[PDB]
Amino acid sequence: AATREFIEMWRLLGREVPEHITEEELKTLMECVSNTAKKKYLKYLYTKEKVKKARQIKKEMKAAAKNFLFLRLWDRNMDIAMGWKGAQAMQFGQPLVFDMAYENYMKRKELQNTVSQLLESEGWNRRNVDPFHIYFCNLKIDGALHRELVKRYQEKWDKLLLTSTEKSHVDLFPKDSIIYLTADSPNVMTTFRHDKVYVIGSFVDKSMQPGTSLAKAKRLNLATECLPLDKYLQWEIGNKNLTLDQMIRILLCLKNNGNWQEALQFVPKRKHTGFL
Amino acid sequence: SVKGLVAVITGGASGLGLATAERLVGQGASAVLLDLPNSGGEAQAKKLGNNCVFAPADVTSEKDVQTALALAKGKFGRVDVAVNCAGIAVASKTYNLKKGQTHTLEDFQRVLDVNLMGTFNVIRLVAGEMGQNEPDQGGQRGVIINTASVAAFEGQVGQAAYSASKGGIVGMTLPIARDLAPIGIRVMTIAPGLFGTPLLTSLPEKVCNFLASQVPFPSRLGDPAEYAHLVQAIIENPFLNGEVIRLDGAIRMQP
Amino acid sequence: SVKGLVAVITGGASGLGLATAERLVGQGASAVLLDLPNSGGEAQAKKLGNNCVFAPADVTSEKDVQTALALAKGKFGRVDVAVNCAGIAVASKTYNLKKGQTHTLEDFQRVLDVNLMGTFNVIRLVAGEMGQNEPDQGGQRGVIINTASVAAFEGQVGQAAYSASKGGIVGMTLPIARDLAPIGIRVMTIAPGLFGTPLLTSLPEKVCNFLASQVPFPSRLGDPAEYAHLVQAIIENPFLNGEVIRLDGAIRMQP
Amino acid sequence: SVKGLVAVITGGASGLGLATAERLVGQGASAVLLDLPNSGGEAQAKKLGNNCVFAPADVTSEKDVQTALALAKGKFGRVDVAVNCAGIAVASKTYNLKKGQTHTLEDFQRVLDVNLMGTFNVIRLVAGEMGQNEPDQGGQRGVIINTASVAAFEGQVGQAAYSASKGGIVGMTLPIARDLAPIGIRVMTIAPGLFGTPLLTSLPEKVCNFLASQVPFPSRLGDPAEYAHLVQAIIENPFLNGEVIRLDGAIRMQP
Amino acid sequence: SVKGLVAVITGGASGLGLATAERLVGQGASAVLLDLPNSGGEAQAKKLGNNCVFAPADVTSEKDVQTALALAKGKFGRVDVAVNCAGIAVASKTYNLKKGQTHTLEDFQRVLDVNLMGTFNVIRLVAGEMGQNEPDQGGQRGVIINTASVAAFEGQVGQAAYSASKGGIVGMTLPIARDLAPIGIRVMTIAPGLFGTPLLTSLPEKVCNFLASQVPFPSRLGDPAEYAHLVQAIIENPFLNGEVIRLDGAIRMQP
Amino acid sequence: PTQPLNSEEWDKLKEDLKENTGKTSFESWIISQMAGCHSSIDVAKSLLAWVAAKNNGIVSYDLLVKYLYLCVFHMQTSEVIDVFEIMKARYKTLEPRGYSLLIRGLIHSDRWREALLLLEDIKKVITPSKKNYNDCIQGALLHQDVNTAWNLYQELLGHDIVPMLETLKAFFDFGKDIKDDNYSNKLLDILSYLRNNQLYPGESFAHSIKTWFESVPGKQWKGQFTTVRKSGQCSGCGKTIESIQLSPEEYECLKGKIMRDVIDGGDQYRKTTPQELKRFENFIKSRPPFDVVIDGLNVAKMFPKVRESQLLLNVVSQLAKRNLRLLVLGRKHMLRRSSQWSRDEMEEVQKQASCFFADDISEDDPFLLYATLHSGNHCRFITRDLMRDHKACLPDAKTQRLFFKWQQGHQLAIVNRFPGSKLTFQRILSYDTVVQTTGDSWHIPYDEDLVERCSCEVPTKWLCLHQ
RNA sequence: GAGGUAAAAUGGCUGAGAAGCAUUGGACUGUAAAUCUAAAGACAGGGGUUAGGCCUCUUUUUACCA
Ligand SMILES: NC(=O)c1ccc[n+]([C@@H]2O[C@H](COP(=O)([O-])OP(=O)(O)OC[C@H]3O[C@@H](n4cnc5c(N)ncnc54)[C@H](O)[C@@H]3O)[C@@H](O)[C@H]2O)c1
Ligand SMILES: NC(=O)c1ccc[n+]([C@@H]2O[C@H](COP(=O)([O-])OP(=O)(O)OC[C@H]3O[C@@H](n4cnc5c(N)ncnc54)[C@H](O)[C@@H]3O)[C@@H](O)[C@H]2O)c1
Ligand SMILES: NC(=O)c1ccc[n+]([C@@H]2O[C@H](COP(=O)([O-])OP(=O)(O)OC[C@H]3O[C@@H](n4cnc5c(N)ncnc54)[C@H](O)[C@@H]3O)[C@@H](O)[C@H]2O)c1
Ligand SMILES: NC(=O)c1ccc[n+]([C@@H]2O[C@H](COP(=O)([O-])OP(=O)(O)OC[C@H]3O[C@@H](n4cnc5c(N)ncnc54)[C@H](O)[C@@H]3O)[C@@H](O)[C@H]2O)c1
Ligand SMILES: [Mg+2]
Ligand SMILES: [Zn+2]
Repeated sequence: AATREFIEMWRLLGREVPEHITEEELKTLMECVSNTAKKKYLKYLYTKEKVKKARQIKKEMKAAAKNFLFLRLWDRNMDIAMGWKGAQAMQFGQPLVFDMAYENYMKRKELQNTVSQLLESEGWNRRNVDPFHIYFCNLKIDGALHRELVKRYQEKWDKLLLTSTEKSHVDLFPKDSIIYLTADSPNVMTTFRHDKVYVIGSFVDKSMQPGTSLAKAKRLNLATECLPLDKYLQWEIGNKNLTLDQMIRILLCLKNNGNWQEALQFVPKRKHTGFL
Repeated sequence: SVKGLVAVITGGASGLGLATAERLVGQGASAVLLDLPNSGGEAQAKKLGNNCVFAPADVTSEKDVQTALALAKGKFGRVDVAVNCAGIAVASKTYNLKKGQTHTLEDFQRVLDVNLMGTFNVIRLVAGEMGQNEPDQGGQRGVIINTASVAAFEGQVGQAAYSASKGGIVGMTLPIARDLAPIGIRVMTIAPGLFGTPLLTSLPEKVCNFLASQVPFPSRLGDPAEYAHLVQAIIENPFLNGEVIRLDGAIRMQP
Repeated sequence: SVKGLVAVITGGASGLGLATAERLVGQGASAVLLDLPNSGGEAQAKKLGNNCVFAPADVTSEKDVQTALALAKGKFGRVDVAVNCAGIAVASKTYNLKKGQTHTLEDFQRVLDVNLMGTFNVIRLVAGEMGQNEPDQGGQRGVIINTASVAAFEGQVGQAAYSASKGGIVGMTLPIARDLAPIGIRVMTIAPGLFGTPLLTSLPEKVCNFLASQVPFPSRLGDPAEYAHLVQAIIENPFLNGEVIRLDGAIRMQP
Repeated sequence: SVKGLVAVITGGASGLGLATAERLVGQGASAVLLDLPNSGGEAQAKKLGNNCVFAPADVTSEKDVQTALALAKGKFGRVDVAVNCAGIAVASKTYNLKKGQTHTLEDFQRVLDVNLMGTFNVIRLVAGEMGQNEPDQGGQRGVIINTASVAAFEGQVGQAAYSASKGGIVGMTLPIARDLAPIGIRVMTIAPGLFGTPLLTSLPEKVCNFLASQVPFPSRLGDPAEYAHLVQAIIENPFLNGEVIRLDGAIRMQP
Repeated sequence: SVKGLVAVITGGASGLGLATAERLVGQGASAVLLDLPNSGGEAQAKKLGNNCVFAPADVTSEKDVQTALALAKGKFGRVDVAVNCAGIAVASKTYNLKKGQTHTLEDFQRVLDVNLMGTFNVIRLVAGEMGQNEPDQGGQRGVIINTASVAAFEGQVGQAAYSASKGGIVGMTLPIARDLAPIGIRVMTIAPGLFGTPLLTSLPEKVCNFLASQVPFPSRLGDPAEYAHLVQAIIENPFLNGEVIRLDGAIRMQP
Repeated sequence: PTQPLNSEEWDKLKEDLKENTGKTSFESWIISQMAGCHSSIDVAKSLLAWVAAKNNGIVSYDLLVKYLYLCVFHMQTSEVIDVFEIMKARYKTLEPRGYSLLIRGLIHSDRWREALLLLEDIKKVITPSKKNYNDCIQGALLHQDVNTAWNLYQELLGHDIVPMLETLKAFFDFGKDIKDDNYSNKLLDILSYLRNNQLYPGESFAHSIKTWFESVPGKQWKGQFTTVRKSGQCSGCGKTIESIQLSPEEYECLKGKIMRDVIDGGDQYRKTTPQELKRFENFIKSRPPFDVVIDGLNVAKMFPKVRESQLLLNVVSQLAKRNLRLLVLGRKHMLRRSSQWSRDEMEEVQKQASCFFADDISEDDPFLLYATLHSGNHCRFITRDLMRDHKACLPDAKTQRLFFKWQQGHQLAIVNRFPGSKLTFQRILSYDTVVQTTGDSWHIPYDEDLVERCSCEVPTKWLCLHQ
């Protein structure tokens, strides 16, 4: 009512606000504590609207604009082959853990972004020649991460060739085999060991309190390692923390007998100047 | 008809053997559940009725199988059918270059002894008691049905030993049929696909669901009652001899 | 059970097809004998009962099979089972060096057209018919059972064309089983050996007796009633699909 | 050794036939490329030198094959080897319930007529030609090598007719070997998997990469040069007869 | 080519293994006979020359095979091919009613061990040995070629144990190929028919002459040099993997 | 343009300047520049008339808001009223800049009670800025309505907003007219707020305070602009300014809120392991209080041209000669011999001092803070670190200001810039610069208008007021 | 294995100051599925702020002080 008129008067003045707003997101706006939070949420809605209408316009543009051996059924065949390899990985694949205990240290924005990165990481893993066997540890059934994952995967969640457990990776695997990957680790990863379970924190860190993964690894005595980014790259900008999908791609490249340069090809080019 | 016949089902306390025993005892036949003492054979035998008797035995052992056959003869006086549904499975790759792991020879030998040597032990010891039967009209004294697997034709990764044992059963099916044809015993083999039994408990549940979804039709795990139906059909068909039947729903396994 | 099922038996006037029709009708099903005008199927259809009708048709032609299937739909309203038992036999050597004689291309063409092409014609039109049936509790719409020969595997001198056609049937059994899996139709094959029908009996009687003696066990020619028994077994087992069953008594042919 | 022999390859102007002709002419054998007039057989024959000749012909036509064999006699005075590689492929689903679409009988018939019937026509006529050869030390007059596919064993959705043709060749491989054993001619069959020929190399890059990844090892499409290698190995081994060899790299075709 | 390759031939002192060793050493390769101390492989290794060495081993025992592979590595530094030709044969009927005789479990166990368990033991140790090789262009590390008679497919009266062992080898050929595909090892199997070796000539001579007359073409028994030819062909073909080749001259055995 | 234009003039100007206009429309761009350069309202009115004529009497909201800005900047109340009527007629609710400009313009007119309604209308979705409250308070004070002014001030403080010093200056400037005890006590409340929140009046605000105090009846205040002598005594009277040391209650709560927050912030594994906490705590309670608490790694790393142990030994010996009881925090890796570190010099350190070595992965600074605080007020610590991060991880702002005061009082920083020179520490003030009372006397720092400051250093001038 | 100061920060990757290439769930696709459909779009994270601008505190990165 009044709010939906303030937002229109801001739209008229050239402010970054959504053209159309709905009731649930109006409630979300009113749940923002301060003026700056309201401005940020409104800008987010505005850019969502821009991108949605741009892609819809592109949809309209696209709409306006013998002896064979195989029927063209290629996508289904690829999916089924990936499923066979995923089952084989479940049986004889190397474990790769994703710790889901950071749900307390994340607000909604970074929780949703974490879910997106998890989806992309799993997608990259499925396509590989020798997939890992993935674990989602400390994933609480009633948690927010579980809800978002069962909302993004939908009815594929129960058909996913990975282990989802509400227990800890210190209970599923031997304590001495676990290596916990974190950028704050004093120790560096010289080589990829094939007998070690690697634990990646499903955590987009946008808090100003650093070293949470290291605290988790210390509370339960575990080995820690970090990628040798500084040794192999001329870092210029950006934090050393990499997205989960980049981490899994690097680990997959290393797993399939890849050198460190080929593996680190997945580090963003904007963050480093070149290779050494 | 199976009415009045006596059947010796090895590994009859669980899964496919138990289903076959249930169907046969429901059709009026008598059943001997030859199985390990550790299994729940006693409870199943009591449940089935007075026509079912449990024999604690190890198919790998000559003395145990001889004692079980003696019990069957004493109780019912003869043996008419022998079902070999006793076996074990293992999941180990021949060699793993990344992990530097090699298949254990004891694992291979254990699987080969239980699956392949126990079947032959039962076959050879049961042919003796079948030979004592007077030929029926047509000259048939008994029927032997062995359980192979589809791993004998397309085995999976980490299924080398199991595939070897099942391929051995498939290979010896016909030579034994020719051996026993002079005296009138039919030797048959069944190669089931994926069936819902305790044997599949080792696999992860999601892997089992994927494999069930990969069966062309019906897209589900097999039902032991269906294996029992095929067993009865083989028992009642005089002209089925020395052949392997794939009860797998048209599934062809992939690596 | 087969009670209430509607079956279309190709070549059902005589031989294995007639035996299958007799058994299915006796068990409570309904039968359509799809056969040639001069086969004499009208008398057999009268003999079986009111539940058996005779459809004149030549499997080699679309129109005849379509008319027969329309007749079946009109008479009974559903098609649940199909049994391909029509075929012909030809004996001729590829080349006689002594006699300077070469196999005829017309013999190969006609044997291939009747055994292999007619089977596909019937399969595809009957699959179109079954696609209209409501799925059963198991999702099944029908069953197709082709007839092959052990010549598909161990053929004999003079059986180049017969072996070719039967091997084609055996080869195409699985592709079709995968094609029709989404619909819910099960496709199976039976490969009999030396059954007592006019096709075999047309050979020299001495050869008939010798072949009867060659069978390991039972040491006799097959009984079409046993073929019908196996056909019913395939019908009643949900989990048999895309497989070839050898109903031959453990016989393997010599050159 | 193949030095001095005369080979007749059907479909010799492209793919596997061209590779076989290339290898055999390189090793010193004379070659006749029996192929359609519209293909590029003349250019290939010119490239291969004076030891290679091109014969326009249709394997489905008896007169064309007879003229090609007469040309081979005129040019080289003898026929020692025959390689049947000429065939076509057709992909078409047996029945599509959602689309209400049925397989066309003309597609099935043309696939059969080219592959299976042309193979048999060439086999019989070339056997008649080889019969005129004086026996070699060891009693051999010639060798015939047919091409098949793994579709004959496991066929993918839409490969009913192609699977039927390949399975027919596989089925008739042994009967013809037994027929021609008195004459002294060996008959063998090769079952390629996925090969880098114009059938496959024309497909998109993504699907080519997928198919290459499907082969267990080597994880690539086959090279016709090593099909020619296998053909030469068959020619050089007197004791390979009436057998099917799978040159597929351990790939089992997915549903 | 095979020049510069290191081949470990089990049972290389006698028959097929010895022929393979001779051919490979004559083609420029190196050979490590792996046989029992009493076989007399020292003399044959001396006869071949300085590219052949002898290793006293019992394939049934892990330590002996490990020591033999260590000897091969020390002598030549590398293992490229492994030809598994060791085996024994037993002729005993499963059960004899007139004679009241039963197959002994000891004979079955001994044959099974030596043929199947020893073959698996050698395969699993040589796979670890070959894992050390640097892949060549194409990614190939090694080749393993097992021997498994045609008794795997059709076994004669009294070959129950031999048929079981060879069927086991044939059954596990493909699982092991899929297991070792990532490593880049090709696993192939040869299935010879009747060959002229001590094993064959042991049994009554006129029976052997009859059996030779039963081979369609060439009638004469197989020649081990031709087994060696086929082994070399398998070594030189990159795309032969996970297949069983019958080298028997088209003979199909009878009861 | 500098003079009102005709419609044809506007059109030809549009044709010429559409080249420069760029992305936005001509009229919006031209009025934007006019607002930027403060054009007279007649020119803008002419532009709006031309736009409306072209657009059938409809002038966009943005143009009308920028015109409102122009006619509020030039203190033209009549056009502000007219624009207010136009806004009310055409729109049912306005935008916060529109509301802000309307409030800023309406405080002057007679219709100044409507600006409060506009403020309430803003309050619906957003918290009004500090300037909206400032303008409403000034409008209420100009019309002799003090109850509403104090209500608005109290609402401002209720929304946790820091009032702009202009508003407090306004209260003090208007206070002269009134002679009431309640108003004087409220002004003293404003002074106490200044004291609590560490805010310093501006020079004009200082003069306003001085005048208000001097105008009080009965008690003849005397005001002076002075400075504080190094010994913590202002020149005006010689009285001693308040001490920089913390009050005992404040010191206790700061010990508590540092232990429970900076060290074991509910985890006890992030900074250090529980074993190290227990060990350090036992070690501290074993030794009697200390006089200095050195940070070994900070004082060793100062000069890169000297070995770390060498610098540590030099500093420790120079502090030892003074008879001070030392405490040398550090890390375990300091003990193990290296090129940088040598056992001889570390043994000299452990005979001259009393050391404590933590794990190489633990954080030293919190241990430094707690050792110093546990010792007592007399204790001091040697470090160049400013400890911004540890101050950040404190619950609220009051605790952070307490920490900053204590840090000023007790931190010693090495100003020395070469190893050879003698050890000298940056000066530590003995007194705190803050608005303060001594019964009657009032001492109030302030900032000089024509200077610049930093949050590091604190005002030098003072205002001394004696009853 | 510690600090001070100043510039920088795209959480799938490139950009522009727009946009392309990707990602997730569905579609048994007749060979441009080179598709069609839904899902996800916060330029480091918090507070403020101008007529238009941009400031401020934390975290991180880099380069200097050296
Ligand atoms: N999915 C399947 O179940 C499946 C698929 C293919 C083949 N098979 C074969 O079917 C047979 C039975 O399958 P199942 O599902 O019923 O198995 P199961 O694991 O349920 O059978 C358990 C039974 O086996 C008996 N047993 C095992 N080893 C024995 C031994 N050495 N001596 C005596 N008894 C022994 C146990 O006592 C117990 O009664 C096995 O040969 C199996 O390999 C089964
Ligand atoms: N010994 C055996 O009986 C034996 C062995 C192997 C395979 N088979 C196969 O079994 C099937 C049944 O043969 P059978 O034993 O009944 O022999 P049969 O000779 O009695 O079969 C004759 C039947 O085929 C029908 N028929 C032939 N050509 C036809 C056509 N073009 N259209 C329609 N009907 C046609 C006739 O009308 C008649 O009903 C055949 O496919 C046969 O090849 C039989
Ligand atoms: N990937 C493969 O190449 C593959 C896989 C399995 C089976 N096969 C079979 O291998 C054979 C050859 O494969 P290819 O890739 O070389 O094929 P291709 O398509 O490259 O062969 C083309 C040649 O076939 C000849 N040809 C076709 N039909 C003919 C006819 N009726 N009469 C005469 N000549 C005729 C043409 O004239 C031409 O020379 C075919 O039977 C094919 O189905 C090949
Ligand atoms: N006619 C044939 O020769 C024929 C036919 C089919 C299959 N085969 C198979 O071919 C292989 C070899 O045939 P062959 O004619 O050379 O047989 P053979 O009997 O001549 O082979 C004897 C060799 O086997 C070795 N050997 C046996 N057991 C051994 C063990 N446990 N450890 C090590 N060495 C052992 C002996 O030392 C000797 O070198 C066997 O697997 C056989 O079954 C042969
Ligand atoms: Mg610090
Ligand atoms: Zn004073």
